[PDB]
This record gives sequence, C-alpha cells and structure tokens, in this order.
Amino acid sequence: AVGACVLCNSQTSLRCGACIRRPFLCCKCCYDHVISTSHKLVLSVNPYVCNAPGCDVTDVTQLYLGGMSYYCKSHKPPISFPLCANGQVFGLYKVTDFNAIATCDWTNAGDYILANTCTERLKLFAAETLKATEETFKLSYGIATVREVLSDRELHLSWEVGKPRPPLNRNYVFTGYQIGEYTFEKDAVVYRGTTTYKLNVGDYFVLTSHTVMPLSAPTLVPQEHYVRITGLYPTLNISDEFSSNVANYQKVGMQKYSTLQGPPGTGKSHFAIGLALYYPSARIVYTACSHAAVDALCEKALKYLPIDKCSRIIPARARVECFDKFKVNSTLEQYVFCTVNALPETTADIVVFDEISMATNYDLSVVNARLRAKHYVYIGDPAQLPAPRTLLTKGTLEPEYFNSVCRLMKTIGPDMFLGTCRRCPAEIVDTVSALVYDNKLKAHKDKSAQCFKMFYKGVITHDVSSAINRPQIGVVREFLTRNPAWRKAVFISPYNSQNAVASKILGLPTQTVDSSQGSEYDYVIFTQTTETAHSCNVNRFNVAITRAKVGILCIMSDRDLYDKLQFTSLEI
Ligand SMILES: [Zn+2]
Ligand SMILES: [Zn+2]
Ligand SMILES: [Zn+2]
Repeated sequence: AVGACVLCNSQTSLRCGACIRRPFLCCKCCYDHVISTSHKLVLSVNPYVCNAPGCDVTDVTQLYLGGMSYYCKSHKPPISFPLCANGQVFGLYKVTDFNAIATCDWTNAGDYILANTCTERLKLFAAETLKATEETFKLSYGIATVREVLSDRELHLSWEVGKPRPPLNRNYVFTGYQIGEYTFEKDAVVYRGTTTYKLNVGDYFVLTSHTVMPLSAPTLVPQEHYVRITGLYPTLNISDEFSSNVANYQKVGMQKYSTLQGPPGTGKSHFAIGLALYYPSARIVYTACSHAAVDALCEKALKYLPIDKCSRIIPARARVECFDKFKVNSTLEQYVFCTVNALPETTADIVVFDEISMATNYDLSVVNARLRAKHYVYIGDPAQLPAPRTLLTKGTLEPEYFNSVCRLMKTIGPDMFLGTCRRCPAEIVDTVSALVYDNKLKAHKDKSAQCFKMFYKGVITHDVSSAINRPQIGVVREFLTRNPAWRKAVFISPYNSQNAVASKILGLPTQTVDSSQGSEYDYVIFTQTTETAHSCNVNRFNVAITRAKVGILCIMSDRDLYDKLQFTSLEI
C-alpha cells in the first residue's frame, strides 16, 4: 500500500477502492475526489471500513479513527477524529478532470476530449480506465454455439439468450473453443478462422478480453531540442531519390521526437525507409498498431534496405498471415519491424511509429515503456481514420482528440508536412486538399478525366445495423457494362454488408473505407450507401477517394460531399 498520487505525486497509503483502476490518491486530493463523486471507498493496507462487528459502513465521510482502528458515527469511541475533515482523508504522509475520467462510462465524445486535454498522468489514468472499461464490456456479450456446418467457409449459429448479440465484422475477433481466434460475416453466415479447423458443432466461441496492464511511461516523452544531430551519423552520398527529405531527416536528429503529417500518397513509407539510408549506422525499430501497417513498411524496406539486418517480429500467438521475407523474431537485427502489442523490451537510435492516427494514448504509452530511443518519429495523418472506440456512441471524436500526437499536429502543427501527392488524379487531390488540408496538399499527377460522381440515394436496407443499398450496386453494374476498363476496380463502401452484396452482384474485390486505409488501387468504385454521420465522416471520405491512382466512381447519397467532389458528374 505504498505509492505515489496519480494527481500531484505526493506519496500516500490511500487508493480509491471505487475506481476500476484503484489509483493512489494523496490526502488533499483523495478528499477532493470522495467529496465530489459517488466514490466513497478509500483503501490503505486495511480499507477504510467500520471495524465494529457486522457493520457495513464503508463510506470514508461517515468514518472516524478510534485509536488505530476505524469506526462509523454509530460505533466510534468518545475520542475519535473524522477520516474526512479539513480538506484531507487521514492516512500516511499527510482534480475536477480526474473525477470526470474516474466516473464516466466512455460512451460520450466529451470523455475522450478530456482524456486528451488533461495532464500527462491523467492521460495514462484515462487510457488505463478506458481500456479496462472496454474489456469488462466484452464480457457482457453472448456465447455463439455452432448449430450446423454447411461447408469450409459457411455455418449456421445459435446464440446465448439474455446477452446481447455482438456486431459481426473483422473489427470483432472471437476466440474459438482453445481452437484459435476466429472472425464472422453474413441465414447463411461465413466463418473465418485464423487457424484451420474442421468446424465442430456445439463447440462455442467468446471475445477474449485481454487483461489491461498498467501504464507507466508517458504518451509523449518531454521534448528536447538539440543544436546538432545527436547520436546519429549521416551520409553525404545520400541517394537522389531521398534528396527531398534530407532537411527533414536532419530535423529528426535535432529533436527528441518529431511529427510528420503525410496526406495520402505523399511519401510516408518512402520517408520512413529513407531515414535508414540517411543514418545508415543507426538501429531503427519500425512500429505501428496493425500488422498491415508494419507489412507496408516491410515492403518498402525490402526495396531499399539490406534484407539480412531486417527482422519481422511475430508474436507466438500468430493471429493473421503477415510479412514472410525477413528473418522472424530476431530482436537484435538493425531493422526491426513489429506491431505495438508485440514490441520487445529493447533500445534504438531511432524509433519510427507509423499510421499515428490509428494509435490510442494507451498504444503511445506502451511504445514509450517497451522502447528507449535517442529519437522518436511519429508518421501519419490526423485527416485519416482513427482507432475504433467501441464504447463511443454519442458524439463525433475530432482529429485533435485521436491521441497526443494528433492533438499536437492539429494545434501547434506537424514538425514536417509532405505537401505533394504523387498517387491521385488531380480531381481527387483538389477535392481532399480543400476538404481536410486547408488547400496545402498539391497534385503531382494531372487530372486523369476518369473521376466520376453520381448523385443517387437509392434504397437503404439494414443487415442488423450495417447498411445495404442494392440500387447503388445496380447503378455500378450498369456502369461496368458501359465501362469495362473498370472491371479491374476495387469496390469500396463504409459498410461490410454493402460490400458483401456488391461482391456477389459485381464480382469486384471488396473493401471497407477503414480496411482500405494505407492501400492504393488503379480504379476505385465507391458507394456511399447512406447519408449517416458514419458515411459522411470527412476523414473516412478523404480515405475513400484517395485510394485511387487512376480513376474513381463515387455513387453519393450526401448532397454536401457530392457537391464538394471535383469530378465529372454522370446521369442515370
Ligand atoms: Zn495528490
Ligand atoms: Zn475513484
Ligand atoms: Zn459502524
């Protein structure tokens, strides 16, 4: 029971027994918490509870100290001092924002705003409390017992009565029962096991709630500005390919951490791997939340970096197939590519954290606890999609609230900004530049004249809650008959059930806007499906239309975003 106060560091025996994370609170601050919240259970070696036999008084404001023991108003001895008085809770070694984080349900956007505007220790307290709240919530869902097996990619499921039905999509990974992690999509429902097994009827699944470890390290280390490149050793022979980023690689060696905002196709992967060619002796650990993001850095490194000093770190609990061309689990190779939850405890000359909009403050803190670096580089875009906040249902989370790094990029600006998009046709670049980049993103490519927009609301049907718009897929089908060059297009939409219907009807490869992030395709066919807050989200709209290298067809539902699209309009 010896610890430091999560609000003002003053050492204390006190801990809130009512907080899901039981934080150490100092006498002055513990009082300010118990007197202003429903939280009244205070904990030392012994809890502050009435010592009188069979007495259930556990509220610290209704208790007193009778010698060395604690009693309520009904049991206290004549000579007894209140545990709560004079702005303090009695203990050893004798805030509004802490209260809100400690008592919120994490379903309002204002909870996440506070978790990002508060002091650094309160950001970790919020990131711990939120992750633990999300984990306990995973226990509320029902068990799915297999009723029948149709084939190798088809089954019929039976659900637990009295417990809600969890959303069936790639965002929810089940744990088969100990027959490996599994995933589900749409009475014929498709089954996707991260481990191959002959689907057993009766054998059930559950969403494995992984234990929330405490956070020790800050989301961001304190900034340090240096007058010379510290601990890194540059070249003068630096390939003309990376010539554009040498002033920015020098900025990287002259600061503890640095932020890079890179709109779609501005050269983030290229910048990250080119930092390794600029400091060729420096040991670089490349990290991201997703395997897809780490694999995209592995693919760019395979082209420029020597394959022998590269290692792709794979956790023993191999979930889904990833990058195979590097020596696996060699923690000591000069270039280590690894996800945040799999990071080994090591040090580096540079740490590169990619797709920073997908990081939570919990992930930012873990990276600072597992890796001790000379320089930390955060690459990403606050105009792209953030991590899914499964408890959040009320309000929209703005980019300045995704994490501490995004909060910085949106307020003080990024340290470095990649201003030229080399991927998209100018129609797409001009549209997103105006929409999310204050007209600072410039098009390298010319207008392709293959970017079309069609205003068609169609009919919205719902597979539980994920939406379908068959008339919009019907418009795509009609378009494909007249534009067969578009046969090579990737179908993109904000809903997996729309994608499921369009895969059966169009036969095009499917992708949600969220799963398309980081990827590029020559042709993209996008159906907005609905005009909800989800399908109208500007960061999702930005990601959807910036996937295309050559042409895009947008079948829109929202008049607003249709009007903003600087594409050739089509009739039908
Ligand atoms: Zn304190
Ligand atoms: Zn509390
Ligand atoms: Zn009592």
